Amino acid sequence: QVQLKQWGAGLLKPSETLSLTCAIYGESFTGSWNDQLWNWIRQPPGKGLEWIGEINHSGDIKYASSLKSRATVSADRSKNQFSLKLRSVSGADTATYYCARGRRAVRWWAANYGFDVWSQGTPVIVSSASTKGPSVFPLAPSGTAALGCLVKDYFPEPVTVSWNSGALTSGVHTFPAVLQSSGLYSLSSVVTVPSSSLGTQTYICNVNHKPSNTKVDKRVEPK
Amino acid sequence: VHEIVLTQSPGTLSLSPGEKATLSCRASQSIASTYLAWYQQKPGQAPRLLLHQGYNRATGIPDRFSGSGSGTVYTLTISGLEPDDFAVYYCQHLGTSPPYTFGQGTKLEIKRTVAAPSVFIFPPSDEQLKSGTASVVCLLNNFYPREAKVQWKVDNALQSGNSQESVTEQDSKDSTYSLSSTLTLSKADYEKHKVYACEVTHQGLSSPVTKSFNRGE
Repeated sequence: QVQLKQWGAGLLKPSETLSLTCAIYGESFTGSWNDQLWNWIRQPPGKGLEWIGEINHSGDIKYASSLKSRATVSADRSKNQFSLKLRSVSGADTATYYCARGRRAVRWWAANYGFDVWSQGTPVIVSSASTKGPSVFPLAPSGTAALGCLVKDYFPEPVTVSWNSGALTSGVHTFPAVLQSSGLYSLSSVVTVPSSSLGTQTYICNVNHKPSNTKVDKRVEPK
Repeated sequence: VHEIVLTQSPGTLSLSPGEKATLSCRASQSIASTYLAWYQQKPGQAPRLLLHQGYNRATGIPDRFSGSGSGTVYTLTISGLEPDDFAVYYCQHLGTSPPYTFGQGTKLEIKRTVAAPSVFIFPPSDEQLKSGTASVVCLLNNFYPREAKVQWKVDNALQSGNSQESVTEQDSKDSTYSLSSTLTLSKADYEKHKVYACEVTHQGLSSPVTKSFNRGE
């Protein structure tokens, strides 16, 4: 029942400091064999895993080469916690951050010699933006047609997009949002529809952004 | 080069449930099997340890997962592929001392027949134009494989650095992907041109498909 609970702020403005703490449950900091390895792992959006740093049982600390000048991994023995501090954060640091547990490869010839316990992680987003409701713009259709809605300039995630109050689900594609260079998110949701029903059927997207308490209904008509 | 680099192949493995999956991990130099581990990650959750020390299953890992290899090449093998196994797989180098490193990953996805995208282009709405920005959206709908190229053309000028894409996860019913590209322009610059085209290249298309519109018409 060894578990890791991670907490920390994920919405950071540029040049601020990332501060994350990982709490250990079910195990001691050193372990019974003095073999525990406490690591921090990073995963940028859509990319692979990147190891950040490690503080081991005896207190030795090693960082990744690309982050050694800006990272500070520490640990509080009396509270069974270890932390990660990343200062001067930019857009390249946007990622989901994890803490994991490893075991040292000494006496390898005799449980798990990898990162067997992971925390649920923390999504860290680096943007200069504040809480802003989105603007919903129609994607009007010009025998299969396609129409949609453009949910633009909002922060932070997430948003809920529905069509006809959930009545229309077949053929709907709500794409993952992208973070624009302005620090605001932009999302589009589309749906494929037979062309013959463009004159009879009516389509209205329901956008909800609860961080800003914004609920917008925008119907999409032909041009 | 001096450092250790794990290169996984293939970048994308397309199989059906019940088939045998062979994933490879190549190290830039010889590695002891003790310092190689395999991981599985499903979209939206933390990675899970599959194998450690090259060949040993972690606690609770089913029998179909197994490892093999030595030296510079190691293999993760899944005998009877289950629907729960379609995810992203990474190999890791965890030696007697840091630094550790991961491979770039291998996506194990559902295999299906090749289907071409249905392309749609959307001009910016008049509502958005009254704000000072113009977003032109291009839609690529239900295609396979995921490899697709979208080229924006404004008055036959190939655009670059002013668009953004995003792709849905593999659909649960038809196993296809969808893509959406947004071309962002200021309202002023948008009124200076006429032809806005979305040129799509895909394996299912014998030649590139172009979806365009003329501003004002």
